[PDB]
Amino acid sequence: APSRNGMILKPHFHKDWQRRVATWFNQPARKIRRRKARQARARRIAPRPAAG
Amino acid sequence: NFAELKIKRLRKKFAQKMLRKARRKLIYEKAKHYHKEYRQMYRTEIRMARMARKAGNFYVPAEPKLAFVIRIRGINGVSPKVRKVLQLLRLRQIFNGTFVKLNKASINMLRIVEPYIAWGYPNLKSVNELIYKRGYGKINKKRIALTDNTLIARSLGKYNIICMEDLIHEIYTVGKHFKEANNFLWPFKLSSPRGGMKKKTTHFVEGGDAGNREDQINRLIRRMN
Amino acid sequence: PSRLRKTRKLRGHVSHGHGRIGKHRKHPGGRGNAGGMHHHRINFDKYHPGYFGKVGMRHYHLKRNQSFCPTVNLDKLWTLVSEQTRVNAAKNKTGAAPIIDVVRSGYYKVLGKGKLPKQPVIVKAKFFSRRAEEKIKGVGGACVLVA
Amino acid sequence: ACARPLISVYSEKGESSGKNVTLPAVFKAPIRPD
Amino acid sequence: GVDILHNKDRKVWRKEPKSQDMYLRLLVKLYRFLARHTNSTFNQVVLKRLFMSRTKRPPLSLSRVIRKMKLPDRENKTAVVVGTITDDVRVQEVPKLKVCALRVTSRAHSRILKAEGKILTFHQLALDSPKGRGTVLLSGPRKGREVYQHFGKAPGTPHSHTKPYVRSKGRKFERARGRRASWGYKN
Amino acid sequence: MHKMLNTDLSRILKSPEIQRALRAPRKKIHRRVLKKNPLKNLRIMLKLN
Amino acid sequence: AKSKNHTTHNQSRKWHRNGIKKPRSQRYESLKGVDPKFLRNMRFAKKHNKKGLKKMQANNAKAMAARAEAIKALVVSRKLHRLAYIAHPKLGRRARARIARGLR
Amino acid sequence: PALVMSKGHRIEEVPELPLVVEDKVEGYKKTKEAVLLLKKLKAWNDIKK
Amino acid sequence: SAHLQWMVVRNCSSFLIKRNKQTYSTEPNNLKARNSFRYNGLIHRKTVGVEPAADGKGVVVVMKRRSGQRKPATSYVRTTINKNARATLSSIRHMIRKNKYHPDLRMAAIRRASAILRSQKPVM
RNA sequence: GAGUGGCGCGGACGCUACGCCGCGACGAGUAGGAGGGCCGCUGCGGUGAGCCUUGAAGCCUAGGGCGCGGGCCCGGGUGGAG
RNA sequence: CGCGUCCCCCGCGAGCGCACGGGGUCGGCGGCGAUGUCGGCUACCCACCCGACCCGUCUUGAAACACGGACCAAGGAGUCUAACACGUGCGCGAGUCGGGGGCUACGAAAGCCGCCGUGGCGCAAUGAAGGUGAAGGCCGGCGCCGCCGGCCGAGGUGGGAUCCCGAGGCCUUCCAGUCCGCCGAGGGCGCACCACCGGCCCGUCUCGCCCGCCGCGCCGGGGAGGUGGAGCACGAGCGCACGUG
Repeated sequence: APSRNGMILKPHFHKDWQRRVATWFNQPARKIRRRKARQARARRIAPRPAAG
Repeated sequence: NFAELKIKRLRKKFAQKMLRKARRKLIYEKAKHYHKEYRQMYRTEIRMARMARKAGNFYVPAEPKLAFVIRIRGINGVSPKVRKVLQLLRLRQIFNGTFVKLNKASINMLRIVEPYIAWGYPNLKSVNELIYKRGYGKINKKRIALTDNTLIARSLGKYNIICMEDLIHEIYTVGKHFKEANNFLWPFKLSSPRGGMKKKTTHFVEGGDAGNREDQINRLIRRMN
Repeated sequence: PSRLRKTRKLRGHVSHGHGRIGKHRKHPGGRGNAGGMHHHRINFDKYHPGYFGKVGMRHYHLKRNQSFCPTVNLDKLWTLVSEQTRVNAAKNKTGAAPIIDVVRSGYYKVLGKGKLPKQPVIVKAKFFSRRAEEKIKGVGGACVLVA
Repeated sequence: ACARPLISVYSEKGESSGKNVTLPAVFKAPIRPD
Repeated sequence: GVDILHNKDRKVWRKEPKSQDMYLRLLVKLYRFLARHTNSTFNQVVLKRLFMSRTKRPPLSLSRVIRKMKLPDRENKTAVVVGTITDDVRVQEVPKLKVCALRVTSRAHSRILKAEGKILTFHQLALDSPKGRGTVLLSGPRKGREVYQHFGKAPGTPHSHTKPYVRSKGRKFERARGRRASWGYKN
Repeated sequence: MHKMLNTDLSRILKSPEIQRALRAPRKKIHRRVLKKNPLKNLRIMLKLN
Repeated sequence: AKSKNHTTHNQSRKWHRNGIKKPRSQRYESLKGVDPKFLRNMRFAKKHNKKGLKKMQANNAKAMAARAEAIKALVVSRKLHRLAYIAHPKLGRRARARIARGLR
Repeated sequence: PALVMSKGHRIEEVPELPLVVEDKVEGYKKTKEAVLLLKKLKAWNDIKK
Repeated sequence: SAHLQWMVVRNCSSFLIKRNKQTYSTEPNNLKARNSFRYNGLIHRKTVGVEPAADGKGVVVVMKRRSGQRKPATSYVRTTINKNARATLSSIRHMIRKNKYHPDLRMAAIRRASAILRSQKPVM
């Protein structure tokens, strides 16, 4: 119930959203993995440009 | 070489001493002149009354200029119009007293609070003991006790009220600067009446203590002061 | 910080700052934006006038890239080009005007808000306001269009 | 103040080498515990 | 029993800053002293302003200090701002000014010192003028914040030109029933 | 940037620049003073009248 | 389950807490609601005040010129009164200096 | 050193507060060399603490 | 400066010890041993210390020199005074007043020195 | 206020300026609000050259006390590793 | 209560001392003290006088013949996330922010990028939309001209904390006479902010002429006066943290 002058606002939280909450504790582990797989690719192409 | 500083700083010290003595003499002579005035005021009211009786006429004396209003009823269950007037008279507490000058605008403010106040026409001696014993000056919005004249000379001296006696003269003989000298006084924190009240609730005329006690406020000031 | 919060001070009370008479019940006005035309009409009228009803034309596959037209006012026109150009133009005798490509700095339409300092300009904009053009001409300048 | 004094460099035996560094301006930055 | 209302007996102003920053809190010690000891009412106003919130001492633009020191009988005078001095990019010529500010923005410093100007801090202003003589004390606009557009008479209440709190502005975000004669009524 | 450049407000406040432009310190302490009566204390009465 | 219908009982007490504010009677009230045909003309009367600026500014000097010649061609007891004169610092310095010299 | 001592660092014997040592110290490989250096700089009573 | 690094140290120093509604400073050159701007012994350019001797007998008076103040190992110049009470207290009075060296610690230093001399005196 | 003219080597206390001092008035309180806690619990970063098998925590206590109170500190008993 | 001087009516003397004098001192004393005595306020028990109904709760009203509670231990109830608003703290400031990506034990941290600001939010609004999109005056070339140029050029009134000038004046057996400072009649520039009055932008309506031109048109642009706008009128925002709703 609206108190006084405030923003009229509609949260999209009516579905079972807590089953599908993607957290990002992977983030630094992902970045380490992508960087190791990028260095590992760059070493396989010995003379060739690493970027592609 | 200091001999001139030493001598100069002693002359300044001395110039303020002779200046005190001159003020101390003025304050002495002002009070001596006031003693002469109160004699003549008291004696003329007799003199006028007598020559009227000698003729076989009447001398109706002046309706009094100066009342001493004491609050006799407490803070609980008071009408809004009565609340407002009692706090315009600075009677915000039971057995608080203020000097009020009588005119048409004041007497209709004292009938509007009649049940809640006991007022009269205070004596000269009533104005003395109230200003001496109970006299607290409102100095920098603070209730400070009138222990030296220079408390009264620093607030009221611009109205030529430079001592205790000048204040008493300005109240009793309702002067041109009565308003400022009376607002300078804090409302008098009086004690409960010793020997008791007759009856708080009812008016003085019907054997109570509320309303106008013309000569008779001075019996209760001496009781409460 | 849970220790700075109000809940800590309300240990030992009873109602927890929510009323002894009108209990803290769950949803006693309905949930969310419920009753905006009924029991909450005055809030939605006093504070949100226009909330209910249709107005204007639908535009189905609106693409915000088409209507993209970032605007620069004349008052900040000389910030697009280095302060060296503003100095050296006023010094140099030729009457030669430095070119301000409004599109390079990342604006399309030149609007005419402020006083423009009295030296010639060649503003290469995509669009111009009328007043924007008049000022550039008035100072003694050109308005080049571009695409 | 503004001034940056002359900071000495100590040898492995804990005694002052002839070499000096001018105190970097970082060490005269404002101290904010806030 | 005294009939007093204690509702307003506590005055709700600042005795000190809410901040724990020491450099401000040393400038307060300096102006605690100067305010009460000097007879100058300037130092009272500076001390009072060192207490005030970020929002109560808003930023004064270079161009207002240009403008408010262009005023007659104000030449060779120090512009005192208890807030911060921001650079104004839509001003070309900047004269030589004497400025006191808690903060001057790096672009405004450059701009003032290039025009043969001088920048003081409150510590220097004390040593330069203890009683704050030969000063123009200025303030930034306090109704500058967007916050103040939402304040006053509620929108949907006739002759209120008060910005509503709308999620996002468009042609179907609070334009209908309380806004037009067509869609019911207009305030 | 520094909010103040001379943090030493020992040296600031006792500088002649500032020490010139003060009023004198009111270091004399004034405790309350007891009321004495009209008719009771004779020389308290003589101090007023 | 009948209840109380209407009262105005505590209301006069509630109104007087934050005072009953008389409206903030500011000077120069707005010209809203003043008749359009008159408000049109008054706006024109303000628009053309530039016209009679020279006629007005020169006429201010002629009112000052009348005043330039109008300033040019213009040019209780005995003891208490005496003791009040001696008592107060400024006017009674010499009266008190003689009391100090009188006791030599 | 006012603030470094207030942090509790035993630095009484320490020659200068922004203690700066040679670039030879980078080339140290044994802890025997590192421990010996702190005895000479007189930072060791900070480790002993 | 002193006034700045007081505003850092005033509450959060290692030498600071709050308990039993009392505040103390265990700093190696504070004479009244109390958390105070004046008495703090790390923060000023001029500092008077008074400690008992390296032996059992006498008082050491720690003057902090004017010059190397980023230089802790040479900043404090210590002088042992092992004399009779009246002359130990006199030397400290002369050091502080007649060098003008932090002359508002003149009496705290004497009272401390007096209480150290009392301490290293055999019990009855 | 300032410039040219007519012997004995001495003096309490203070000012954690977020401190210290002075003077005045005042003090009901539900729902409720706000503030300050050197009130208390558990963990983390710092810190106290902290404490502790010459006895930690816990517990008991007609013991000695402190604080307006939340609480806390000491004594004595028990206990055995924080 | 010296007198050197002024005319109507006829600038510092030295001591001492007493105190109804800016909140109590005594330069007065006397008892008692080792196995029965002293102190210990609080705490343990007991007695007596006065007061004194049982808490929680809903309630106009509870000791209620209203409900819950036999007793004790331990557990046990405004949380976290998202959004928003306002307040506050900090950084930078017409900007601001890497948060995604990338580069280089604690470290899954921290540091760095700038041709990684893509992008967000702010810097411009207004209209349903096509769209349009935020000061002018004066002096001349042809008492009034479409446009030639010329120069100063972002309002006005009122109240406004602060500052500015300073008629006069604040003392040494005099009187000139500066420099330093300070007070002040009166006079000003006036911050923010408030009210009012103008102006400008957008929509819309009314009246009304006059410009423009690669395509002279059911074209384009301008004016005056009302009116709708969440505008302009020498920026305040952004990020972060905390509080409250």
